[PDB]
Amino acid sequence: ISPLIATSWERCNKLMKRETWNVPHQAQGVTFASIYRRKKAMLTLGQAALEDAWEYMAPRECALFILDETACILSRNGDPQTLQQLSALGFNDGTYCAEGIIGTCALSLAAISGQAVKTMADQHFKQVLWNWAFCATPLFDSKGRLTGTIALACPVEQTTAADLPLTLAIAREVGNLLLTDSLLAETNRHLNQLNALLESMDDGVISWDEQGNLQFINAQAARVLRLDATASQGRAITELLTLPAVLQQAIKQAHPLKHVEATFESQHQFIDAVITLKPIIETQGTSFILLLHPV
Amino acid sequence: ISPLIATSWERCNKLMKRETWNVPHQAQGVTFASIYRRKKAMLTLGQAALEDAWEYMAPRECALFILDETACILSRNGDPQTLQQLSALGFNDGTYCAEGIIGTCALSLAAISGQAVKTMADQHFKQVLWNWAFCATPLFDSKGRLTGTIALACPVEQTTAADLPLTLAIAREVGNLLLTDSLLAETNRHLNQLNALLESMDDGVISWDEQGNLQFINAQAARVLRLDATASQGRAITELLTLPAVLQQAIKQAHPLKHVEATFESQHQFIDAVITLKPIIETQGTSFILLLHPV
Amino acid sequence: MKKLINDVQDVLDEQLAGLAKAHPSLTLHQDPVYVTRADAPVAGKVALLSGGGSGHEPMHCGYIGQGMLSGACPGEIFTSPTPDKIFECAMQVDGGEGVLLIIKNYTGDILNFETATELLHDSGVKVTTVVIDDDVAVKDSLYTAGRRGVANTVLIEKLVGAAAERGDSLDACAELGRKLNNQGHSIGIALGACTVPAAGKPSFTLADNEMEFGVGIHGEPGIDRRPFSSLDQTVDEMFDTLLVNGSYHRTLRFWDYQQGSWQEEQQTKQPLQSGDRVIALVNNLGATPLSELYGVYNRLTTRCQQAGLTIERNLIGAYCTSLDMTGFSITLLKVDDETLALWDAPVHTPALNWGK
Amino acid sequence: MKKLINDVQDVLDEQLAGLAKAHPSLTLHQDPVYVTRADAPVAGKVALLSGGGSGHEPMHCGYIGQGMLSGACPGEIFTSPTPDKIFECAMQVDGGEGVLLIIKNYTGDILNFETATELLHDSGVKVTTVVIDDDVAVKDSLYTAGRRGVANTVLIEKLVGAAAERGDSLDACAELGRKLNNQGHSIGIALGACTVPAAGKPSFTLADNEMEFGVGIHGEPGIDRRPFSSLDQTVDEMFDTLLVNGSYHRTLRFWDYQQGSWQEEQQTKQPLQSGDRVIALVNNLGATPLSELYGVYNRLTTRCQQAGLTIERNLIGAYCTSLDMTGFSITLLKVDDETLALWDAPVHTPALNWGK
Repeated sequence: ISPLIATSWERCNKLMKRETWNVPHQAQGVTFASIYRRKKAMLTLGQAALEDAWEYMAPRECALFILDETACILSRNGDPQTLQQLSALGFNDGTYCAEGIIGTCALSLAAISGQAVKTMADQHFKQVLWNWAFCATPLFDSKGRLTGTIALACPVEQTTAADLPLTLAIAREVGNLLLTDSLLAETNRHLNQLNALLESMDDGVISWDEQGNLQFINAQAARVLRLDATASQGRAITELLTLPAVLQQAIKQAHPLKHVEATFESQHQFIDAVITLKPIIETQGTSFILLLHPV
Repeated sequence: ISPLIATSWERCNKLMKRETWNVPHQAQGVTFASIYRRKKAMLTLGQAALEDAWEYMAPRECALFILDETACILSRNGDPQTLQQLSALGFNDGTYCAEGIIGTCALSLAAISGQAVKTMADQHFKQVLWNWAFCATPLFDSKGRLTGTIALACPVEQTTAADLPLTLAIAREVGNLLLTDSLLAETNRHLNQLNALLESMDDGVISWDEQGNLQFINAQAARVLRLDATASQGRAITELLTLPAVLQQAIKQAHPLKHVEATFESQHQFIDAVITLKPIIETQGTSFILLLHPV
Repeated sequence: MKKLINDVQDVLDEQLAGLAKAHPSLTLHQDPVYVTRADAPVAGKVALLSGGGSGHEPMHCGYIGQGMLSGACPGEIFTSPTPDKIFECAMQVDGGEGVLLIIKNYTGDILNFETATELLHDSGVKVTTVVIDDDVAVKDSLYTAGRRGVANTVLIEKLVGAAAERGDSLDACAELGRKLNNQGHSIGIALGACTVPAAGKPSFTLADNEMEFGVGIHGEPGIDRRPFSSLDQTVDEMFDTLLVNGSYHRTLRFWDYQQGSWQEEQQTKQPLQSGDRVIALVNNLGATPLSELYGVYNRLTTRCQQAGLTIERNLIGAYCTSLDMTGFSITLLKVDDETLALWDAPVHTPALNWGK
Repeated sequence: MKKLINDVQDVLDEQLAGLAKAHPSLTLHQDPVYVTRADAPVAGKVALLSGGGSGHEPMHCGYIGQGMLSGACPGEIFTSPTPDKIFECAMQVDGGEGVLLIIKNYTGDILNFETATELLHDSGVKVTTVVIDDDVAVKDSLYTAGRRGVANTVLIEKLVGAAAERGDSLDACAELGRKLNNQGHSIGIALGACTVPAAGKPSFTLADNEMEFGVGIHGEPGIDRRPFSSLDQTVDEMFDTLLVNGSYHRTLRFWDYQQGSWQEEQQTKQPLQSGDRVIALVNNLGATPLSELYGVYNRLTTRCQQAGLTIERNLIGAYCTSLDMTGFSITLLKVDDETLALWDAPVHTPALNWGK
């Protein structure tokens, strides 16, 4: 009698009966491959979440589902025997749990109404489902497109008031992790691009902190100053290699230097190069760029 | 009496009776402002998590807390009347709930043990707490120091299988959002450094991707080729200016160009520059840098 | 009950087997069920694909053939097909030149076809979508956000089918069907409800000489119920609603296959006015005597004439039905000359069959 | 009382006015009413002409056009036309190669058409008749002496229509039609009656899950009423009836235009038997969803194969209806290669449209 369920019933009433039940349609293995692959990001987040929830909830009778936007079961875990009692009703990997298929149910009703929804007992349109409680919360993507559901099912006598919020808190973690995970992915792709740029210079380029620690060095300056790219990062410059008079002064004087001839000592070998040095004035102090031009 | 509780009891047994109850110490108003504000990162995420947890759980007798690493209660919500019950024993904003204060309790043990914990009934050292059940999950830090705890308290006869995993599913969201939230902040700082680097080159530099769309333009490419920095971004290269025929053949055939003299036409004006072009072969296709050398 | 069926769960299978036997130029696939041209993939042209619930026949199954649909996906009676069927069907009909999905504006269909679109894309099938929302009667119905997609889907399937056949690229097909969907206007009435065989009870019930005005094809409530007065009163007020509710602004969603994303697109409908040339479809919703449709048609031409609309072509008959519902829809589609040339172009399907 | 009609005595003049507006390839004559090809008299060919009561649309009006009828005469609903109409129409269509009248076996039709024939003869018009008695269900019904003329009239009008088109002479056309008439077998059933507008009340009433078995197209009583069980076993008994009541000896009379008199001619039908080749027509009686027809067709092809008959062509739809009746008919017509060749010939009528 919730205003939700009421509507759901008006949708179901026209086109199905309450006492009939047929095995709900299942996407056949091969094309289930493409359905599952399409969600690797969501599923690898959602599974971790569900293995943990299960881990601190076992023993108990219930199952945990991750569905996609179409109400298709992507993966199931939880109590072995409960997954099997539901499996005995046709709830399997790749089963579609849409409203048109199995009637009114949180598995489909949450996505429809756009928020966490719990259905139990004879709220469900089909009678087969009457000794079950279902909790499900939908999750959205970067754009705001419904992109899956987390659901929890258990024998109706056993639902607890924490069951709904449990699915919502998990939907929150997976949804919220996708969005910020993909914002990382982007701002990381941006780094690789901006690096590949500096990796592609003509000049050798090295930069360091106001404190004196190497920040950036490219393959090219790595060869020229015979430093190891990785092992160099964050390490103090003067401990990395001994600098020529002119540079000492120009670091100190915060002065610029244009195409100056300069001699560096790396780990006992001396390297002659022609350099350009530029102060990068900031609030926290001055950084520097040194460019090693290839004669 | 699992080893965990058993150990905690050996700590309390030495210094504390099972029947006496002191209202635990609470931080003064002025200084609790600084305790709270120090946690703004954690709290703005958590309070959101919990508002939701609560809305979809109401009505139920329980309280949810966020505490910090010293077990200080930072904010609380949930059932008005349960809050008041706990408040009368002295669980308030600013109240410290450490083990040495209120005895064995999940509010402290979770953190001590490093994982989600639930204590109920007479597992608690102090009898006052015998008609409560407490679930708590510790949550950790970018570099991995304890950073806080999410807790759920309710009358002992009403705990559910889902209560512990609910606090875990919340600590997970808040923890993971903090973790990647600061991964993001650091790869964003790196992004700026690398920028500030390209920005203070000697040449102007430009890049586009495999689709042919501007990705980076710097202050000196922008002056020289007479482009507005921001509005040029993302936009297709051959619409942005007329590429000399040399460039087009070298992007079509993906060849490099050392110090080539070529004419650019930007918006009705002809510009001469000497250019280097380098392919950046990647797995989705070839991007390119263009450098513009000053004469 | 007056259902010519056997077991209630077999009705769809029986009827699909019947269709395949009757028309050997079509292929019935199983596990899952879909229907395509016997000769697909037809390498070279844009594959044209549609579907939705069964119960509307000949739509969409009767419209598979040269110069129209390449294949269809029927689902259950009045129920969207699930994306796996849409997926595999579009993979069966891929022409190498793109696949155009035609989607009637219903919650289920939209969601299901949209997902099937994303599935195909990930499999690297160039694909885009056209959405039909002609039913001028109700904004947000029982199964619809926005306007409902009804009988104008059949004209659009034919016109776009002809462009596909001719040789036009995926883009111009989609742009065409998309223009068309802003020029077609439709409204239906029912005097008797349809019964879906699985529910066993009529899907609504009207009192004596009362009609559901602006009904939809899954037996969704109309604008209201109102006393049925005469065929003339009915065609008049159906026709006045096509003008009054003609003008309409909404957001439709198409798949931009280049960007790999759903591009939203605000667009407006112009109400038919003096000087417009139209195609008119007087459509039996299921159980109206053909005789009567001509009576409707007769009144429709008087109203078009007096409003200054010039009917250039027509279809009269059972083209987009709702099981056994007693009523009819009127579709008017605004046309120019290129459109009529596409209309007259050949078509060879079990339900529309003309031209060399 | 759910009819889309206006004034109850105007029903027909609106419907026909609509038909004329829908199809400029047709001419509606006023005072009296009949319909002709917009281009008659088509000089050089046997003009082919038929008619009966209205209420069977598209039969006969929907079959006027190239390769079928030249013109048709509708009467009131379920009433035969009058001689003055038949006469006047048959003279509008006369090409110079004589005129062939196709008549369904019903008292009123037989009587009126006969008298029109004589009328025409006396006006110096070569003219002859084919009589259709396919309905195998009852002998001597309410409006018929012997076997009623139902759906097979459509096939015969098509095959004969196509012979006339080619160049075949009046006798050649006539004997084709007579030959075909001893090869067609029809039966229909009803789950709910039609209602004629003027009457106001259903033309019979069935209790629950009861069917009129062997119904006729004016809502005549059939063999009996019997519990409708399932579509399968309905098609089954229908099919067995077609075989059992296939053998049939009787007297039909045609117009010997040479001697100027009615030639009595006794003639026999052969049951359809193992090895035969048929066109099958699964025909909606008015208000049966097309979808269920394909279910009926599905079972038919199973029964046909089981009894060694080969379905070479089919039609599935509303071809010969009974106003709003819920029921269908099955016709089977034995063919050979000459016959199929005539079937595949062009036809361009509003209700049948295939070929170049």
